[PDB]
Amino acid sequence: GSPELREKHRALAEQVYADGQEMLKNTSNSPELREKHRALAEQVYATGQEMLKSPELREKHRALAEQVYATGQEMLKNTSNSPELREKHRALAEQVYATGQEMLKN
Ligand code: MH0
Ligand code: MH0
Repeated sequence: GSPELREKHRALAEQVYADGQEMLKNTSNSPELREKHRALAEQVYATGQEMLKSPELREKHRALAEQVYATGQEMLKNTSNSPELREKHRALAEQVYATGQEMLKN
């Protein structure tokens, strides 16, 4: 319905992915790297929601995104996030990327 919105969502999601990768390498990350990830993620969530304003694929994406976001908020309370936590995060995050891309096919 909005191509510009779709692409904005896309570009932001790519930046979320790049930062998370960077962070995945490092054993502790500056509060500045962490916060860019988080603020980027908030804009992905917001643009996606704006897009709602296959239905079953959208529903699965949205549900998945929600769980990744909530997972991430737990991680914000931690100075240090174990690779155990970081694994559940990446796993789930991969599913969000996949389903959103599966939508591109159309
Ligand atoms: C429920 C609203 C919603 C939320 C929340 C949401 C959250 C997220 N998304 Fe994402 N996403 C939403 C709705 C969409 C739609 C509707 C589409 C397909 C747009 C279209 O016009 O076909 C989409 N997302 C598409 C995508 C695509 C593919 C875009 C492309 O290559 O053109 C990616 C990578 C993506 N998402 C990632 C993410 C990530 C990461 C999050 C984590 C916050
Ligand atoms: C596998 C790479 C990777 C990807 C992709 C990724 C994608 C996403 N993320 Fe997110 N994320 C990744 C790796 C991390 C790490 C490693 C950390 C913890 C940083 C640290 O130093 O403890 C993290 N993400 C941390 C977070 C945090 C908390 C920020 C903080 O602790 O300061 C949030 C809110 C978050 N994520 C959300 C999201 C969302 C939403 C997506 C989109 C699905």
